[PDB]
Amino acid sequence: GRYYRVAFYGQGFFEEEEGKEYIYKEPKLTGLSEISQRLLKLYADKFGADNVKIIQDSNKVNPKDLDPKYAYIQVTYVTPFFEEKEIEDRKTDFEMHHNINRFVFETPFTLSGKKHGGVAEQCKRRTVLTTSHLFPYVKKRIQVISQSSTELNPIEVAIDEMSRKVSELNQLCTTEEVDMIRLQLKLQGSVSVKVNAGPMAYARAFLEETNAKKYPDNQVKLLKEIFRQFADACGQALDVNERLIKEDQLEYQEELRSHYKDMLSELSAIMNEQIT
Amino acid sequence: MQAIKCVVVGDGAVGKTCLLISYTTNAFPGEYIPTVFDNYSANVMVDGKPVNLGLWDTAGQEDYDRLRPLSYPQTDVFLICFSLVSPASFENVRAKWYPEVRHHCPNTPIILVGTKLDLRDDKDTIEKLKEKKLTPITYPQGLAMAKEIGAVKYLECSALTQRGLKTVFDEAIRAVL
Repeated sequence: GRYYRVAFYGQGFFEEEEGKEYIYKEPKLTGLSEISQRLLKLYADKFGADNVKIIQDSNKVNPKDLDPKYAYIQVTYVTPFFEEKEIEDRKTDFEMHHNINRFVFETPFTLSGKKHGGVAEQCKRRTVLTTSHLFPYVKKRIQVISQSSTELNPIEVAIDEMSRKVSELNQLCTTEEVDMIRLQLKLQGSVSVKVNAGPMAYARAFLEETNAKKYPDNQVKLLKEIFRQFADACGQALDVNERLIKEDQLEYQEELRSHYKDMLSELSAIMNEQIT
Repeated sequence: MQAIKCVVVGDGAVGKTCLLISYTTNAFPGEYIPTVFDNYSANVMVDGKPVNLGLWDTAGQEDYDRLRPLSYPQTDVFLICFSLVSPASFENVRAKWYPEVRHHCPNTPIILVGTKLDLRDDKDTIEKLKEKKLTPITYPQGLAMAKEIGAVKYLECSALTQRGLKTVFDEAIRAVL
């Protein structure tokens, strides 16, 4: 199913649930608005709709921020969390769905206090919540009894996002039957970004030699290598898309190849390596 | 798993990336994890069945007019987005987006989406719009536009409150299946 963190804060409202935090287990592909509205309704029936509020912020709640005139329900989507030692022993999807008591979500933050910033300023927390019992369970929810967190600095976020893009594009290219619409969606969103900052935004924030050195050389080293792999994985996905496209997507493909080649040119100048 | 290509179009700053990020990552807009990449996917349970929904997030500004249609081949359904508190984006549904889609895709189903529902009733938004002698787009006017441009659905939503958000992408899939 789908798992949600729900936490209750409402001194003159909740009883047993007050101060508590749970992982709710929802039906397959249930969305955030479907559980938020139900919870909102369910507790609006106990306390009155005017007195119940959702907390969208996923950072740990500080009760000093809450109006004592309202009960509050914090809701946040979480996913089953496994470390690399667990991910090897667990085999099937049924094994990722069974006997699980840890769950992860991510929070955006910057060291200025702002939640969101450009790539050179944007950090990310990973909070792992642990329940008192393993799922599946007789109950719909299980109390969270501990939490653990790590944070990523901007270049660690850059490393993390670029590394997963490599693995994604690599995976698409070696699946037996490739879903063309999925391949182009991630290909065009890699070599041809126009709304968001673009993968080159990481290269310019961290790999340029005309920036003030700010990050360990070993991390700058590793981000460079990942970018070399990214440029590789773009060219392979590009060529796979060559074989798949019909005549209606010749001009779109050639436009994707021209954006790819500009990207590799710009990367080449920043890294002082000729890239592909 | 059947993949569906849905292409989202509209003026800049009507909320499209926010909607798509919020929806596909299952997060409230305030907590979205920024991404340097474009476009999004999601697995939606529609009428009991799970389907893959590839969402193309296109740049609506004039400097992108000539290349954006290269994204239109193989589309199953379009979303033409405007903002309910931006009368100017609502007029560009008729002045620009409707003609562009049909000038390229004569028979692809269009869904007309009014975004930022929460701000139509917002006092500050009203008062700022009133300052320019404008006023939010009502539901009747959005429906009237939906009729003039032949969209199969008219939909209003708000990434912040999540109202009507599940429905937009359910209908995007139902217009294809």
